Amino acid sequence: WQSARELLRDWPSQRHLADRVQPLRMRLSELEQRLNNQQNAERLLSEFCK
Amino acid sequence: WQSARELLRDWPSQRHLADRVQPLRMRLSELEQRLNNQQNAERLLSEFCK
Amino acid sequence: LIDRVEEVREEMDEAQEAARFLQQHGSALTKLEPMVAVLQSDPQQHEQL
Repeated sequence: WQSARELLRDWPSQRHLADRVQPLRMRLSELEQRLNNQQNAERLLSEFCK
Repeated sequence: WQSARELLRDWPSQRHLADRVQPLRMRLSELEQRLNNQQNAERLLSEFCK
Repeated sequence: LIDRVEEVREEMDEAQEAARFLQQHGSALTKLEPMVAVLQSDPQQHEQL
């Protein structure tokens, strides 16, 4: 009874967050492209400093 | 009974989506700077092109 | 130095596992939700009750 209740408590949350995989895919793609640009700017900054 | 069941089905989702606030604040701050830079670039382009 | 790509990837792992679990047990969970209350009453325990 308690385990069934706990499953029926978690399952709605699992269904609610499962649809976010695509929004997360576009979010990570933009964020990783942004991190590549951050790394490039840090490298070019450190290169010119000397 | 059906409305109480529907309400207890909404409660899991209501908490999970209410937790989305802080991640969106950082997204809003970043996106706001992007618009500022877009307008600066558009303005500077228009003034030089004139 | 945000380093949030890892957090977004952990959110993806949890969300893809939630989607995979939904495909694996959705039929079992949907068939369980209309009669969950029966689990509180076991055949021998009904006499002791």
